[PDB]
Amino acid sequence: ALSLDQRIQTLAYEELNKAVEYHQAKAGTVVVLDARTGEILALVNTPGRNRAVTDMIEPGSVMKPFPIAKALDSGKVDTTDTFNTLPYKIGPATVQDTHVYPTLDVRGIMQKSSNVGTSKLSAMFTPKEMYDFYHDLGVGVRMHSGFPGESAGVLRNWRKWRPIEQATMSFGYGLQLSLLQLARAYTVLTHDGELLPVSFEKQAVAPKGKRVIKASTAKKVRELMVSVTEAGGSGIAGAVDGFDVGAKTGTARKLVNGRYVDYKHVATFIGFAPAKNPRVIVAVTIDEPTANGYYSGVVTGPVFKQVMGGSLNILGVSPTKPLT
Repeated sequence: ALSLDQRIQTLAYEELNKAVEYHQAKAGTVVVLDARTGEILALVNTPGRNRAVTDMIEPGSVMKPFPIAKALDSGKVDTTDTFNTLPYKIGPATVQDTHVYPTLDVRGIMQKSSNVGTSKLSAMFTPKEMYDFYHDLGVGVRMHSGFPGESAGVLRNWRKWRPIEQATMSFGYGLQLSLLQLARAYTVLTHDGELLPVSFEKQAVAPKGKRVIKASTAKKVRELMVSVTEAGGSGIAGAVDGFDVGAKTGTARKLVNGRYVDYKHVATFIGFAPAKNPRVIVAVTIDEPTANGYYSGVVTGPVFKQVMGGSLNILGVSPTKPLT
């Protein structure tokens, strides 16, 4: 009566182990969720504790879809609105992008995973509004998944923030989530704006979602996220032949390791497919890759690609375009 699919579990295990070996990494995790039920289809970690649930990270770029979603959901901005995306200062701190563009529209802000653009979208909202939104996504909240040692992550009280904290949170630093929490948050995008509960038991009753954004917003955001896995986006290494995939990739930071402090870079890739009508969310982390790549997409993209493609094949979902 587990919801896990042995074929997907085996696939995830094999692909994770391949990447951890190739990149000479310290650890890794893969989570596969049913995109419309929140059931866990696979959950694998390298040997030791259940890092998917026990270990929180500052997620980095994989958090960026959420402020964009909030901004669109509010009606304050449109996907065609253009922002100045030059580096800027908040007191002595600088917010800047990997690759600098003078302006981007909201589509471009998603496509390029712009720190500046994402932070300016967040900046249209008060600290309380942003906090309440992250809380509604489950940040800092117990999932009660049935696993012991389940991290709640960290969402600092907005009443204590600074303008720089709100900005960094929008691009995934200064809040913390486990990989399972991150996969769960993506159900807002896949399940037409409603956050699903997570479970490893086969469901008997349809889960009740909690509305966070409009279904129309979720649909638009999924469309925007496809650009991340096409030429010009950071997540091209995770593209899946025969499908459109909405995803994000980035370098996360791990500040806690079990019951001890840590400081490690973590390569991350999270996405869903088919993008228009998603069946699966696949989330991958690889801790401290030391070989054949540091850049997050190169390290975790291939795992995501193989696990997503394999999962869709296992579940019988037909490609939506011819294979290349």
